[PDB]
Amino acid sequence: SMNPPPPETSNPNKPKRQTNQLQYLLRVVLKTLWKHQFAWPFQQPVDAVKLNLPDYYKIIKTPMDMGTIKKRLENNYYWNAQECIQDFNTMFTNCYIYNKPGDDIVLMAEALEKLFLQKINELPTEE
Ligand SMILES: COc1ccc2c(c1)C(c1ccc(Cl)cc1)=N[C@@H](CC(=O)N1CCC(N(C)C)CC1)c1nnc(C)n1-2
Repeated sequence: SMNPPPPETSNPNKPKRQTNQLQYLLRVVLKTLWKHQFAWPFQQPVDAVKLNLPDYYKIIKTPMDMGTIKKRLENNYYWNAQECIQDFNTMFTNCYIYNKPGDDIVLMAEALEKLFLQKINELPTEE
């Protein structure tokens, strides 16, 4: 029933880059999803205490959210685009694992995921 520490957004030991693909993930992909009418449940870690979800972190062992992704992109946490794409996919999958088909929160995740897929289809070739 308590909240865990949030995912890591800072680790000096971890080697970093700023590739053209990572810049597209911030300027196009994250920005498009963040401004959407359905973004709000996904803009910060799940607060299992205030939402009264005492089983959330029993079921979900790899939590992820767009607040964490935004910080990772803005503070240059990643080496490559695949690491960041994996974080978005983990966020959607967690929502579908915890909830039921047709729930409001699932419809919201599906709308954001459709846009994610349309933008990643045009990921530029790495320069
Ligand atoms: C800050 O508010 C949040 C954050 C994360 C959420 C949720 C809400 C919203 C939420 C629900 C409806 C609408 Cl319209 C919008 C959101 N859902 C939660 C899930 C949720 O509360 N329950 C209600 C109680 C249920 N019993 C235990 C069976 C489980 C599902 C959630 N799941 N992933 C994320 C992200 N989320």
